[PDB]
Amino acid sequence: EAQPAPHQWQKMPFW
Amino acid sequence: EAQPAPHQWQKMPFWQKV
Amino acid sequence: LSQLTPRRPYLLRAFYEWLLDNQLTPHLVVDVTLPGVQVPMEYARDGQIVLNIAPRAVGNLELANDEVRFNARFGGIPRQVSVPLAAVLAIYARENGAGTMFEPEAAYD
Amino acid sequence: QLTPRRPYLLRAFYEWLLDNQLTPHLVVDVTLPGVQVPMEYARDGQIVLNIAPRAVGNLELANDEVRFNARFGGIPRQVSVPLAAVLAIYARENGAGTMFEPEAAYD
Repeated sequence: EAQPAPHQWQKMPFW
Repeated sequence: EAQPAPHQWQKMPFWQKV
Repeated sequence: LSQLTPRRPYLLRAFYEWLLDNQLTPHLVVDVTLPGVQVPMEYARDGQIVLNIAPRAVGNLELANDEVRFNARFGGIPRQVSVPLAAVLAIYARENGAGTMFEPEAAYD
Repeated sequence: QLTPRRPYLLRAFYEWLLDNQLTPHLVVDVTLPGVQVPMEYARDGQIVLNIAPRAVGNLELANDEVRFNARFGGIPRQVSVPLAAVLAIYARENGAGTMFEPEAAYD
């Protein structure tokens, strides 16, 4: 599996 | 070594925390 | 989510390893009042006991997720100890008190 | 005096999240010296890395740094992050995890 792009990880639950 | 007896662990640094 | 397993066993092993790597002597503080606890009550006071789990003080040590088990000598007499994780209150180094008091766990309450 | 606790806590939470079938991700401060990550993927001083088995190869959660190979876009890359730069570890699905507290050894 590929690493998350910023637009993906900036949407994760830990923000 | 032997396990600590009550009079011994009650003198340990951390027992005050407990 | 309430379905996740408790973190305590993982923190316990983490602090155990950390303390030993700093050449300290890890001790467990245990609540002997809880169900399943198997310790020499002769060494318990006011519902608590402190156990040295460093390698030189125990034999056959197992730091599992459900319980901590090992054999040790109390006043010269070898005994089998078994403590559910729920009863392990904290882990500290004898030499300087470095360690931690574990956070409460919904699974244990 | 005493060594940092962070790497031990990191390995503990990593194991705990995986044992609950969750996907552990690290939040890293990319401004620390020695951080080796693809900076195109960093934003405002930080980057998020998926360290679940499925997304990494040769993962090492050592005391000095986290090391592993991963794929960014269509390119395999090698990653190396000093422990001092690891801010937190969280599950992608529900945010379970922890933000690491500062420690003396880390300046």
